[PDB]
Amino acid sequence: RELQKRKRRSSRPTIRMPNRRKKALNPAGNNIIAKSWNKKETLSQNYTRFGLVAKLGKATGGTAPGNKALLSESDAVPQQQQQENHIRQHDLELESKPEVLRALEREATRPVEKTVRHQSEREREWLQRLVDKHGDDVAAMARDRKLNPYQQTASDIKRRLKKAGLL
Amino acid sequence: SEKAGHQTSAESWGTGRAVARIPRVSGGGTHRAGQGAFGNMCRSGRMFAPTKIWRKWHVKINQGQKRFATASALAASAVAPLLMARGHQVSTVPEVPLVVDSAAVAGDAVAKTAAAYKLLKAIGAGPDVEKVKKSKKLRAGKGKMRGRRHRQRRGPLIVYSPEHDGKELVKGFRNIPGVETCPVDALNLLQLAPGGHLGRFIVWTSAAIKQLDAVYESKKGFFLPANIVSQADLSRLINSTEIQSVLRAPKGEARTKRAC
Amino acid sequence: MKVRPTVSSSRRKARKAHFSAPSSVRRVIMSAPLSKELREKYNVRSIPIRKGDEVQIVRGAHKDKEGKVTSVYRLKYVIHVERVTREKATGQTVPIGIHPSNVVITKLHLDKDRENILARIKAGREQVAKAKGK
Amino acid sequence: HFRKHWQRRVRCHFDQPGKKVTRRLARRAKAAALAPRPVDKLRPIVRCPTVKYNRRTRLGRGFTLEELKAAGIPRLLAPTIGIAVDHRRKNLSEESLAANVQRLKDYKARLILFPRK
RNA sequence: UUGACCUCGGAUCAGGUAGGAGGACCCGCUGAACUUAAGCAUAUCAAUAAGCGGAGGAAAAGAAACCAACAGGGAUUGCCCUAGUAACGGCGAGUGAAGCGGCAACAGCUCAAAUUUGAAAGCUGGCUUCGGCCCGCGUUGUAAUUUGGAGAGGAUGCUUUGGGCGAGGCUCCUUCUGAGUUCCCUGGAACGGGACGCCACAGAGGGUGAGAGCCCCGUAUAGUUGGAAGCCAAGCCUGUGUAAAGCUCCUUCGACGAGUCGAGUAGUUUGGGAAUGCUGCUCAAAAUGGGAGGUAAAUUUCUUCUAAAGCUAAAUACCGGCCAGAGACCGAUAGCGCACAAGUAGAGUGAUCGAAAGAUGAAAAGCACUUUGAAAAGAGGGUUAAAUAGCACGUGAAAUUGUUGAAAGGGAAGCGCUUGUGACCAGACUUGCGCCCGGCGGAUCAUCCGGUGUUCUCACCGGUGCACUCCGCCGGGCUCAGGCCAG
RNA sequence: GGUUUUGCGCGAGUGUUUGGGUGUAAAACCCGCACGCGUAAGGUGAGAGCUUCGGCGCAUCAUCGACC
RNA sequence: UGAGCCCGGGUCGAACGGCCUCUAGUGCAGAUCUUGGUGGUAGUAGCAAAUACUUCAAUGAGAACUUGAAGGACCGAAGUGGGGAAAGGUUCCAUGUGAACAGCGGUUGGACAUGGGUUAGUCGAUCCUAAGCCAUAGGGAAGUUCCGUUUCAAAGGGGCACU
RNA sequence: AAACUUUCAACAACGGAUCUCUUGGUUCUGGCAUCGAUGAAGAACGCAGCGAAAUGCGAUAAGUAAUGUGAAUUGCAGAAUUCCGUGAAUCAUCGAAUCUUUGAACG
Repeated sequence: RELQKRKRRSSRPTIRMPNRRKKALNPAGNNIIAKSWNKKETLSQNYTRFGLVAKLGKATGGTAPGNKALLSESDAVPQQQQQENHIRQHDLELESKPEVLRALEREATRPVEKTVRHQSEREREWLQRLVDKHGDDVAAMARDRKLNPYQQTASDIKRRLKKAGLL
Repeated sequence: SEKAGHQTSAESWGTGRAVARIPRVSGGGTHRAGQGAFGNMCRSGRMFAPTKIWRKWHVKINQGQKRFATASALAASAVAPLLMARGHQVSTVPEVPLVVDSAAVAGDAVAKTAAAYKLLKAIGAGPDVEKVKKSKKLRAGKGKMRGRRHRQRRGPLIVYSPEHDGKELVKGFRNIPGVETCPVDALNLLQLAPGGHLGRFIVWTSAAIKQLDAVYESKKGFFLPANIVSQADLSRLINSTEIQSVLRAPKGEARTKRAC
Repeated sequence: MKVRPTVSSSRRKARKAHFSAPSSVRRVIMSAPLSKELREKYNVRSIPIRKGDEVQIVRGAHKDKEGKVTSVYRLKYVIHVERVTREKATGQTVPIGIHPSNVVITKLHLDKDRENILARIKAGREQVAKAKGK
Repeated sequence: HFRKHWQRRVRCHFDQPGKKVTRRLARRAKAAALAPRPVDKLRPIVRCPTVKYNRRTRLGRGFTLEELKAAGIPRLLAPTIGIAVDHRRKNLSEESLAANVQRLKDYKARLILFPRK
């Protein structure tokens, strides 16, 4: 209170704070969503146009009429009606409509490069010395001590030779 | 403020002194010393029953009664006599439930204010528009100090269909004084019965009229109320053949000759 | 109707800002309209007043008195037009404070800064005129 | 029942509509960052414990490791593609396992997964 | 003799760090009484006020030694109900949760217990040519790997990849963007009244000599000029080392926190002697272990977790800080003590206590000059729309006082009813209506025809009707009705 | 927080406003799941009111009942 | 009927009222009520002791209490004297004013306004310790901080030497 | 008859009510997170041509540098500005400086 009275009495200017916000309220960039997002609509209204789902949970109230963004067995094992011990781990082997959704499906299905990994210069030399001395005997290469000092298995040596194209 | 009249040190002098038993400020070097305090009768004292923010400012009203009132407000808006009784200049407009073609209000046809003003003049809502314009004058009282400087009359209310008319007519009608715009799916009794008085002049669109059946068919737990009377014309009921055939003969006249 | 949340409609705050404005702000408030000949020449409606301008008073007791601006007294929101004066008791002449909103500029004091001011206002006016036109 | 000093602890909710706008803007902020993604995470279907409520189902915290493996979704990828994982819940019955496995396959049918980079 | 190590010291040694303020909200310690009820005492106020210590934009809590008894749930936090329920109390005054359930928000992790042992692989300095060098710390353990709904090691086969620029973009400031000063009247001054216009995604607000959308600042929407710092990012350069990572399988392994649980006791606390929790003291553990719960179900079967190490955003609080927007609030004895050079003047040794006090005028145009007075001032004269606005300054009530005008007064005045005198006044009235003659001035006389509107039989327009009919005036006569007091 | 009476809505149901969704944005409009409170047939005599003049008999009271 | 309502005349200058609903910090003769202002008492009580004052002239608009001179009285070195400590802070000097204060007046003043005035190697402080207090070593205390003052403190000085 | 006491009226006083106004308060809501040994909060003394207070600043002292704007400040006096310009201003912004004695206060 005394500080506030002092400021009103002082000749120093008032530091008007601009309305800056920690989190942005609209998408930005050069992607499909940012180029189709309408700033004056709501979250559900924008997603309904996109053909996507905004909330995967339970509906907690009444929505607008047009809203579409808020959602033999011998062994008798229930899982038999669900099928189509190791699975893929970095991707999923996944199998009239709005423009945004159709554009999104095209970006997800666009073929991309892989950037195949090569082998080091010394690794090729170690492999080449192996094929020079033992030919195509992976079992002999594994048992060699001078040329295979890390005692790698025949299966691992065979796999590396295939990647190098040395059979 | 909770501390108004309390941030002082006062104590009653006692009973044996020939002065009122009221707390008095201690000290001795000011005009304030020895003055009464802490009382609602005392200058610079605490007020009686200080106003508190917990006062029940808002009122809980049944949704059924809210929808009943809106239905009554809409029905009274179709009654021509009630429109005049509420101060609306309805004399040059036909078809009191005035329905304008949605083709003349959808798109940029009305987003220009000059175009929106022209449409109101053509349909017959004109004289109600400059009625608001000529009625503006300064408020009487301290409301001027507190941000309510002027007051004026209400004009026509435009009810549209946002999904057919396109929500762009709102900006056309925004600047015109008195003219208020309201979507069909969300009607306001504060806008339908101003001041508690029924009979507001409303100009509809063709799309809004079609949607008006759908909006009341979608309200859950609400049906259109059934009145307690079927015919509201008392003259027809009393002067009907059924009633008059079973009545007794009159026992007198409106004015009776006094005998003595 | 005001829409942006940063705008205020308070009478108390508007009167405080107007009467406690700095000198730079007061220059904008002390603007005067341009004459009809100047409007069709520069495509500019108004401009802040300054010392060199020539004005014609169009409101007040001085009906249609013309003269050159002599002082821009920003501290009391008044300007001093030459030969628009009143005599004190002693007979010494003192200027009469005229508000810029009561005058119209007939001749404009020209310098590189004010040609830049007129060009910027014209650029905006022609931008929207063609935007509204087509 | 005012034997204590209640007047100094009285909370008035005059910010009820203000907080709702703040909550709605926070939900919009999440959609701004996660533009194509939903603002929530997929949660399983669970049964309420008590005999009073055991005839009704609701949403749980996250999916069990067993029912995540039966669906065909790796553990370390599930929190990354918008699936909540709960390592504390056990199945204990085929009925809970089947219901949540089917829920996951329905989620996989509707999914659009973009290339990594 | 010399030299290590350990421990402890010096230095204005090289580089750092803490204290104080603020304390609205937050984390702890400590800690009352007035009051309420009851023979008394416990209880209640209250696990509050005062006092002390410690943080932030939030803090705290937090990923079960949990809830449950279920067809199960699944870190923490908050709202709603649960619920004035359970439970504790002379079952007084009273006190008083929690699980489930609907919702807001959601996020998971790091160590200690292992040997890198085929290579301390780790890090603080300070000298630099910024290439790199030495001094040390440390094996009484710094890296990588693992953290018990796990994991390791091998084998096997798929799958996965790291750095540097970066156009441009978002956020925030910043420049510019509509229309009457047209004519008349009142007025000192139009921003008032009348007329004719214009703009409006702008008729919010303010100023300008009196109520201004168009006189001015701004107001609305889209753009547009320049800048700031964060974050994102199309693309472009590169990458590498037999380097890392996810899983699968198994004739191999799988370390999990002690003066801590617990028993006894004292104080305090809770709805909670299975002690609800905490603290002090005495004693002092375990490994198919330990904790909690369910259960008469025949023995203590069954269920559910893993304590004594640690980190973590969000939903939540906010009388304080930087701002911003509002009100059916108050309007100078009100509203904060303070609308003013107010925590000021002033009082007290001190801790502390603590006021009163806004308004000339649109513009000082704040009265030149003359005269009387020692002066203060007065009178002329003047400014102004106004001095019946002269800084003892908007408007200027009452108490109280002066002058003038009228009246009354042999020890109260004032009050009720009724005349009279004197002064002073509001009404009422001024003529209307209708007949009979005369002079007129004009065709909305009756009827008929056509069109139109309606209440479908009533009207209105146009024509015919160019005068014993109809309408207004004037000059006479008469009737009626007209104010006050009376016979 | 209880309680009595009057008006209003719906009525074996009632209560949108913890919250969510729109909005011209503290207004107004809408409602998915729980939740609070309440709920899941006789004889005789009088008796308002009907009557086809024969009788039919509301509510409520008295009595004999029936059931839990 | 009444609480009240309306109009006329005067003053004034910038906003206000009727109708119907909504709302409340909504109606005063009292509370030895609060704040402010104003009366009768009343031109009344009263304006004390320190024996004591008088004449001419000057200043000044104005002189019992301002000055010069003269007279009559007084303090009587334990003073009604001349200086300090403590305390006060410009009251000290000159010029000017007379709104307020000096319970009459004032031309006078410790009043008001405008200027001026305090000169040190030797006078005091500055240095020393006294009764006594504080820090450090340590030890209590939840803590703000308390004890402790030479204590089971590595606590302070100085010298010499063909290097 | 006057004087005195009382009543009313007009004018004039005393006093500051009433009406009107308000760069103030009070309450609610929203965005944001920023004191200090690089010396804070508080206290003191200086600084303007003419200033006591309030305000601003610190011996560079009602202020310096930089950026923007674009022609003032004003109570008086004195300088300006060439205006076709690194440039007035008790202007705004603000990233660089100066920053007396103390005060956690540190020879």
